Amino acid sequence: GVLAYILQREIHEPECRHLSRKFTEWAYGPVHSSLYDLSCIDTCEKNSVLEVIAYSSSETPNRHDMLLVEPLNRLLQDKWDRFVKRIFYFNFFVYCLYMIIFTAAAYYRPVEGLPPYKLKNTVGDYFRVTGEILSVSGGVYFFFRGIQYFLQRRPSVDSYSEILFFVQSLFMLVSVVLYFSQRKEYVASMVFSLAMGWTNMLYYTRGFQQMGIYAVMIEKMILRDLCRFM
Amino acid sequence: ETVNKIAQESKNIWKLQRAITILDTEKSFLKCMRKAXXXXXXXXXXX
Amino acid sequence: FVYLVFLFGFSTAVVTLIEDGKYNSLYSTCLELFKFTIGMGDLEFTENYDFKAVFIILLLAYVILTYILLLNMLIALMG
Amino acid sequence: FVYLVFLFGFSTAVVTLIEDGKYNSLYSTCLELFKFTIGMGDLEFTENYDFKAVFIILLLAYVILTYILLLNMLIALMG
Amino acid sequence: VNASYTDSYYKGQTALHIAIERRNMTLVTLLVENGADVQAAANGDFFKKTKGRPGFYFGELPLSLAACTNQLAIVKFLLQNSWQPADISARDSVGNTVLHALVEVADNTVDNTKFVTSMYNEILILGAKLHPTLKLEEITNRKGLTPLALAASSGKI
Amino acid sequence: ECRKMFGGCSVDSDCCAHLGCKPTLKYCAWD
Amino acid sequence: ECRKMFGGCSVDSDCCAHLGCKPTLKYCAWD
Repeated sequence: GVLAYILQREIHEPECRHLSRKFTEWAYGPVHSSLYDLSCIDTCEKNSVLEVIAYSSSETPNRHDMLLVEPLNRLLQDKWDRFVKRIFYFNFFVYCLYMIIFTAAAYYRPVEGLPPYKLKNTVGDYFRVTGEILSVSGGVYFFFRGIQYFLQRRPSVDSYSEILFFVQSLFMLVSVVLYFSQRKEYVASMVFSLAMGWTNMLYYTRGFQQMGIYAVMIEKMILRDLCRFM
Repeated sequence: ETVNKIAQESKNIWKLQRAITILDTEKSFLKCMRKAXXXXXXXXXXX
Repeated sequence: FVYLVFLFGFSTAVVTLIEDGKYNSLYSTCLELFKFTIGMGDLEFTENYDFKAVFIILLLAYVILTYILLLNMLIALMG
Repeated sequence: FVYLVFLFGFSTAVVTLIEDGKYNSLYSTCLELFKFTIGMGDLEFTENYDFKAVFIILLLAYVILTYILLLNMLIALMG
Repeated sequence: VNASYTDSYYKGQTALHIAIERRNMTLVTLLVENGADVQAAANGDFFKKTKGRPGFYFGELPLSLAACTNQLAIVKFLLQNSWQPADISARDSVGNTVLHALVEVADNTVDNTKFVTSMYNEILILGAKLHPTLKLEEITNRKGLTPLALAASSGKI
Repeated sequence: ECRKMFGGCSVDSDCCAHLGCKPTLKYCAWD
Repeated sequence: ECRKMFGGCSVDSDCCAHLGCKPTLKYCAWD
C-alpha cells in the first residue's frame, strides 16, 4: 500500500511538482488518464523499487507488489508488448533445436567401441559429429550463464528453474570429460543430460497464463509435497 | 490443494513470474538501447 | 502438450541409452512409455539391458514422476 | 449409460477391424474392453494383428480416453 | 468555437466536448449560443476503448457523451435548444446512436443498469415528443445491429 | 497376402513369414 | 565385452555368460 503511495503519491500545491511521482491530466466526460513518473524503472545501480520487485522472492506477500500499478503493471506491458514477447520465443525456439541435436547424436551414437576413434567420414560420420560438437557447445553456454548467476549473487528453492539448467549443463560436461576419458559408462551421464534438458525445455512456456500455471504447480509439487512425502 | 491454490493465484502468479522473466532478459540483453512516461487509459464513472 | 513433451523427451532419452528389444523404435518406445503413463506396465524385466541399474533408476524417475505429478496434476485440474 | 455407449461403440469398432483372437465375439470383446476400463489390461500384444499400428493407435485412443475422462469424470462427480 | 484536436489521441475534440466532459451547463450553454457544432464527433483514441490508453468511449457525439455520462439536463438542452437542436438519430464512426452507445456503456452492475435503463427511457420519450415519425430502436450500427441486438451480442443482460 | 520386406501392414498384413510388423512405420522387417 | 565376476554393469555390460547383473551394485554375479 505504501510502495504504491510513495510512487504514486502525486502532490499538487506550490512546490508540489518536484515532490510528486505521478501527474495525470486527460479527462473526457467518461474518461480518465493517469500518468506515472516513473522513478522505479529509473533505479538501476541500486536494486531499486523495480529491481526489488523483479528479484524479490519467498516473501509471500508478493502477489500484491507485482500487481502494483500503473508502472509495475504498466511498465511490463510497455516493455514486452512492444518487443519482449518476440525475444523470448526466439530463445525458446533456439533452445528447442539444441534439444533435438543432443538427442539425435545420442539416439544415433555409434556403439563401437568407446568414444574415439571416430572416423568423422562422409555424411553419416559427418552429420553426427557436428551434432556432438554442437551439443557440447550448447552445454558450455549454460555453464557460463549459470556461473554469472552464482557470481552476480553469491548469497543463497528459488529460483527453481535456473538451478536445474546449471545441473544439466554440468552433467553434459561430466560426460564430455568422460568421453575424452572415453569410458563407456560416460553415456549414462549423457543420458541423464538429454532427458533433463528436455524436461527443462518445458520451462520456456512460462509467462503464459494457462501454461505458466502448470509449470508453477509442478515446481510446487517437487519443492514441497513430493519432497515431504519422499 | 497446491493445485487449487496455484489456480487461484495463477492469474496473479502468471503475472509476477513474467515480470521476473522480462527483468532478467533486460539485464542480460546487454542493457541494449531500450525504453528508459507511464499512464493508463482509464474510464470509470463515477460520473 | 505437457505430457507429450515429458513423454517425448523421456522416449528420446531411452532410445539413445539402450536399443534393447522393442525400445529400438521411437514409435514403439513411445507406445511402451505411454502404456507406463496410463499406469499399465511390466516392471524391471531388465533382461538384455545395459545400465539396467542405471536404467531401473531412470524408469523409477520417469514412471514415478509421471504417475505422480502429471496425472494427478491433470486430474486435480479436472474436478 | 454413457460408459455403455462408449464401450459398446468401441467394441463394435474393434469387432469389425480384426477378428483376431478373443476379439471375434462381442460378448468376449466387451469383457476384454471392460477389463481395460477397470484399468487392468495387457497392452500391445499385437500378435496376429492387422492394422496393429492402426490398431495400437485405436487402443491408445479408447483406453486413454476412457481412463482419463469417463472414470475421472464419474469419480469427480462422486466426491 | 468549432476548432478540433488533430493528434491521434484527442482527435476531433472541440470545446463543447470538454464542457460536457466537465459537466458544466453554463459552458455548454455558452458554447451552443456562440454556435458550437452540436454534431461534432470526438473520434480520437481517447474516445474509444483503452489500449489500454485508455479510454473511454461514449462514442463521439455530444448527445451521446451527455447521455453516457448520465447527464440528463444537458441531453435535454442539446435536443431542445434554440440554437442547434441535436440530431437524435445521428450515428458515430461505428454506426452507433445514443441508444447503441448506452448499451455499450452498460457493465451489468445494478446501479449501471439503473442509470442506463432510464436514460434510455428518457431518450425515447424525447424522440417521441420531439420527432414522432422516427423509429429509433430499429436503427442498425455498422455491424447490422439494432441496440437490442448489440445488447445481446455483448451480454448486457 | 504377406507383406514381404518393406511391406506396410497398416492394414491387410498378413506380414509374410520371416517378417514382423513393428508398430511405428507399419512396414515389415525381418532378420 | 563381458563383465566377468566382480564386473560392474552400470554401463557396457554385457555381463559375461555365467554372470548376471543384479540391479543394486551393478556388479556381475554368477552361480
